[PDB]
Amino acid sequence: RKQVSDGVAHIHASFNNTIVTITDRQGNALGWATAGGSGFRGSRKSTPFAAQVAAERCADAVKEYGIKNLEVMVKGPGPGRESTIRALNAAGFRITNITDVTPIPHNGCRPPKKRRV
Amino acid sequence: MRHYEIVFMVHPDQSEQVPGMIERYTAAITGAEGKIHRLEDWGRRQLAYPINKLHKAHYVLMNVEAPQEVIDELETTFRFNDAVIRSMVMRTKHAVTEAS
Amino acid sequence: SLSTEATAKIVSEFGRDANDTGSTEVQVALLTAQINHLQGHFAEHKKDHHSRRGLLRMVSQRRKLLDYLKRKDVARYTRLIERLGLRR
Amino acid sequence: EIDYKDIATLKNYITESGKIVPSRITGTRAKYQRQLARAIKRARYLSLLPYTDRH
Amino acid sequence: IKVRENEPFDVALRRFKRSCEKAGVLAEVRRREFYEKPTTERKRAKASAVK
RNA sequence: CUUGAGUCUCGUAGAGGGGGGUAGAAUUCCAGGUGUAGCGGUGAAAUGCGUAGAGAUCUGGAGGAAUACCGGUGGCGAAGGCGGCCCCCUGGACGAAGACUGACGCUCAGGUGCGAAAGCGUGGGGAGCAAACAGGAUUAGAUACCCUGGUAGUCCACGCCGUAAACGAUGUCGACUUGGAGGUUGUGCCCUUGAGGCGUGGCUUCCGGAGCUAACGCGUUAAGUCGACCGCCUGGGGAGUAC
Ligand SMILES: [Mg+2]
Ligand SMILES: [Mg+2]
Ligand SMILES: [Mg+2]
Ligand SMILES: [Mg+2]
Ligand SMILES: [Mg+2]
Repeated sequence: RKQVSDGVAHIHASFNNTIVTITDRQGNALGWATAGGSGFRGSRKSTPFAAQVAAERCADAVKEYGIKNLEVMVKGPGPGRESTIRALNAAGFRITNITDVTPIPHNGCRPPKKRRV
Repeated sequence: MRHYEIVFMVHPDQSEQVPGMIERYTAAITGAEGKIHRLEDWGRRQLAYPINKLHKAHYVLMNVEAPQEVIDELETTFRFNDAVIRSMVMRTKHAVTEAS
Repeated sequence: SLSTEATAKIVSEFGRDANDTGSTEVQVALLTAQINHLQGHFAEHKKDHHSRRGLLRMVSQRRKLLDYLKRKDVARYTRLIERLGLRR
Repeated sequence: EIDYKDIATLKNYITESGKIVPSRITGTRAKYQRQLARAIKRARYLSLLPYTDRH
Repeated sequence: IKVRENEPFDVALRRFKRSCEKAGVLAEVRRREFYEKPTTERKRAKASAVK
């Protein structure tokens, strides 16, 4: 509705869910879409496919924003982390620079115990 | 007295002070019978990471030979001089000269 | 450890002559140095236990050294003590 | 091979993530690797080298 | 990691990503540390590396 | 007397110790911009957090703890233990040529001191994790494992406590006893014409012969062959309990 012609694509590929938020280079959320919020839940929403079917739905918003091309901001493991890209890259959206913003602490915080079964 | 390779980078829009700072330092050092075996000046050089913004600073070298007593009086001056930013200083390792 | 200057210096002062560091009397004095000096370093910090080891070690060595002198020459022994203000 | 100023030589023992390369991948002596690796560190603290590919 | 390609051919080149970061430095920290496991479990790798 | 031990000169490497700085990565929190209906979590869930606008995203800021990579069969230390970088104060180990003292040594009941973590005192600090505790789920039950929170504590200063599978489950010091492979650091030599090669010291992994062993296994870093000194064992339970 403002025609930005281009922005950036954020992907929060978590181990349980994946979400894609397209925003102008400034960092202002233009349009977002999440796997879970796309029907399938639990086991199904945490699959690679889920990210794709969900991601494509994000473009269904940030596209009518004049957007032509965009970058890639991937962080965290889990599926879709790679899938999400192809969706956009193939959704006509001209790609450009793929970057892995995945955080990596040089040893600072102590992770939680948990997981013990 | 021992050697001390000191490299202090100063704020970009403060280059005019660079000469003043240097001249002042060398003075005190020499005054206490210090020996300067080198003195570089990487000038306004690009910065790797944005050390507190301004990805551009002004470096300089020393590698003098003054008594720990004086360098100490200096090690603090850097901290109390907004003009200058990150400051480092190694030991002797045998009077280094030229090159670099 | 010890200042090169003060080291050699303190040697000539007790050496049986010159350039004889191994000399008995010499060892004591030379040792008493870092001993009487470390006091400061130790007075401060205090929790520098690991460094204490070196002190305690060299400390006991002085004894084991003086006892010898007193055993193989009561003369020099009774002397050195004086110039170093040792023995309580 | 042992000096933060030599930002050139160090770029040889640093991947894209800024992290230094293992002594194996380089096949260099461990003795040299130590004094060397340390240079990268001190250099990184003078904005003469990147901590990572990001910042 | 950073990656920019010239000419639209669509190639991820995800190499530079997993060629260092990604998992490992992540999957390792995903859950509680080791504290003890490193000085042992981790040092038992040679028990396999030696042969 | 000089080979034991030690002193000196000169170098050698080091997460060895005390103190003070200091950088970057991330976490959480606060403020605001953008944006909208989810997020989070699991085996599923649910509690929980979201329209009072979360999550995601960007900007600024607050703070605490820990230092990815290098890093290893690695290094240092009496033991415990000790990893970013910088300086200051400081101990020990090693080789080299020699110069020197001249058996000044080894061991050691009692004694002295050092002692992981948890815990205790006083006063600080507190992000993350987390006994307790609180919900939610699982189950026949589930005072647990799993999920959502979360206090002590963890961090700090000085003091106390002295325990651990405080383990090599292997006391210390010295001497001899076939080998092979490799790591670590010192030193002598070689068209050094090379990192290349040869030696020769300290340390350290792996395989292993003789011999030792009940066997497993140990094996010049012995648990082999001997010597000096010390500690301890004398069936299992009761019991490292009572007094
Ligand atoms: Mg819990
Ligand atoms: Mg404690
Ligand atoms: Mg307490
Ligand atoms: Mg050792
Ligand atoms: Mg064997």
